[PDB]
Amino acid sequence: SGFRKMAFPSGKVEGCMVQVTCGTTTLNGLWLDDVVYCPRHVICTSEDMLNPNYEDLLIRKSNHNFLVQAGNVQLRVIGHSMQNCVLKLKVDTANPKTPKYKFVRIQPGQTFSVLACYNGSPSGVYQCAMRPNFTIKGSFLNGSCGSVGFNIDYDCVSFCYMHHMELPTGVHAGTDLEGNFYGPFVDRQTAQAAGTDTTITVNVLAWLYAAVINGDRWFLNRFTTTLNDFNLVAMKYNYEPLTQDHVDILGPLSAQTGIAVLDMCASLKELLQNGMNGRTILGSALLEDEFTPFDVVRQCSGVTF
Amino acid sequence: SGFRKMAFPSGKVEGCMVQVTCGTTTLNGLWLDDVVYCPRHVICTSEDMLNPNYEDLLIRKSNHNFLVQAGNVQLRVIGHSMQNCVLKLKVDTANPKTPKYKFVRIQPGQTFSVLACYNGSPSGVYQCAMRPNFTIKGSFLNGSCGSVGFNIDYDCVSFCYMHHMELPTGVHAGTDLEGNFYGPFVDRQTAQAAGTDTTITVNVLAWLYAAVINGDRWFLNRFTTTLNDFNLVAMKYNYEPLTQDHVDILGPLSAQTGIAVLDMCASLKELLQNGMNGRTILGSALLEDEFTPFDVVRQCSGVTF
Ligand SMILES: *[C@H](CC(=O)OCC)[C@H](C[C@@H]1CCNC1=O)NC(=O)[C@H](CC#C)n1cccc(NC(=O)c2cc(C)on2)c1=O
Ligand SMILES: *[C@H](CC(=O)OCC)[C@H](C[C@@H]1CCNC1=O)NC(=O)[C@H](CC#C)n1cccc(NC(=O)c2cc(C)on2)c1=O
Repeated sequence: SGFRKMAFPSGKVEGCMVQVTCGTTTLNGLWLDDVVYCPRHVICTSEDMLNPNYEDLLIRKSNHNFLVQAGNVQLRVIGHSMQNCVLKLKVDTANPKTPKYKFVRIQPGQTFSVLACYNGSPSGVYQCAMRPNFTIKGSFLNGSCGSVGFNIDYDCVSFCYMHHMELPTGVHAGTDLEGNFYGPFVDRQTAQAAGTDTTITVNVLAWLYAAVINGDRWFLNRFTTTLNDFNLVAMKYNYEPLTQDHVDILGPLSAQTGIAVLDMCASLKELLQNGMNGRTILGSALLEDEFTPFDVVRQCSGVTF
Repeated sequence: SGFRKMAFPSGKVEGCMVQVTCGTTTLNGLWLDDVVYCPRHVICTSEDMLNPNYEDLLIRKSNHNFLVQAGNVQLRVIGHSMQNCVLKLKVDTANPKTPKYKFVRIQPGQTFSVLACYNGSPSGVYQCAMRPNFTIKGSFLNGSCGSVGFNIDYDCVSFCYMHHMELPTGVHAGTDLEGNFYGPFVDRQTAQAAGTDTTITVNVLAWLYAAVINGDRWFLNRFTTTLNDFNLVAMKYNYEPLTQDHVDILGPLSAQTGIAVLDMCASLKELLQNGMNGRTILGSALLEDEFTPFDVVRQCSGVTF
């Protein structure tokens, strides 16, 4: 038992990480079949970053301007293309270590594992949520760009995130693997505000279920409440509204602990209005919102890859 | 920038995980060269667990009593041996995916990555400290045993932990890969005491350095203190004593932030005696002790594998 912030095994993704160089600029690429995916700002100097014309900069580039290294091996680029904010470099060799993969666009509150990379070499793996405002609280130094976020489904890697930049407060912004930013962000060095972030309510309830499952029960109360009553309180504390969809998603956990979703909502209400008053839940002194209901079941029932 | 609990890339360890079955009992094995390492309690029924004689139970077993699956493939056991609390099954095949590895025994406060496994299949990867009392706060269900903890050194996997059991309060106990328990624990189903745990002081100071590096500086003071002065306060809060060795280890971070170790010790003193007054440090509401000074530099300077 016990509850940890757990990332998926990075193996399948490690064998897709390559180094992409264009003049000065070197960052990380994702090699799937005979295609290498990287942020398009690989073609920029740090001067260009104030206001780049990516169309113009790319027109000036040819295949041999793009160096791709997969460990010690060099990959012959035989074509290049720009899809939104990612670059697609066609290469002579299909990746022998290509896993079964999809590209998916995750929704706010959904979580994924980041494999942080520098020079196409895996550095470390951690777990993230897409925040309500479409930022992520990641760990990224310079060179990290092209590092990707993913979920695993037995054998199938679903790629949801490629990292492009840091914002004010050093939160992070990036794209799906089709190169569309999450949120209103642009791959340009300007003033960009993320705007107010909210707590992922369905995730906090999942986490309280994880607590109860692990013997952390001090916060359970006699009260129940209406979905309506609860939301009126949640709005006040910058919690995202709880929907019938969220209640239906929390059902199996409801059923495994024998605590009605609206019973737990009543518990959460107390904690928001009264505070945790010095005490802890699964050793955290604040309410944790980066475990989905699927994360809690995966971990608490132990699904394997 | 930003600071996360980061595990090492699990790839090299995923290709060493196999499934070991002995009658009823199925748990995880580590396949390195032509040897599979697992907890010796694989040979126990839940009756034997109250008070096993492992010598006698093993005498009763032959090679064909041991089923080893590496994915879909079956491995012929051609010898079996007991080293303390691990079982060494000799097999016909050397592991083609064996990485460069050492076996090391870590010290209290040292951290490592756990690859949690069920039926020899990687489930998830997270970061742990060996607590002062030689427990770990992991996440382990039934079937998890034989899951291992490791650090990576560029290309070399150092294995330090194999998981054997849960204790009271659902903390976890295990062995090095030579089969010697960390702490006073035995592989037997009895009531076992971990005894008092202490906060890993050198790790909390490393973490405060990580904070300052990431713009979290509200807790800085002008004060300094003696090692002796500081320890007289630390003892009171069940913090491990800070040694000159700890001060010397914190030097590079000292140098990167330009804050003398004993200046930061004076900051920590304030936080213990005054509390955090409801504010946060790297988004934590308590003081974090599971980042080593090496962890903080790895992440904050971005070292690669
Ligand atoms: C990409 C790193 C890389 O490999 O690309 C160049 C080799 C980085 C990732 C950053 C670096 C620090 N932490 C991260 O998460 N992204 C950028 O550097 C982007 C590139 C683009 C497009 N970029 C460029 C220029 C400026 C900024 N950021 C800011 O202007 C800014 C403002 C505030 C406040 O904080 N940052 C940027 O992200
Ligand atoms: C090994 C799992 C495995 O793969 O082996 C079975 C095929 C488990 C790991 C445990 C299960 C729950 N969480 C874990 O970390 N280890 C055991 O089950 C060990 C076996 C040995 C040796 N074991 C056996 C019997 C009892 C206990 N538990 C306790 O002593 C205990 C007391 C209190 C309170 O909490 N736990 C045990 O770990």
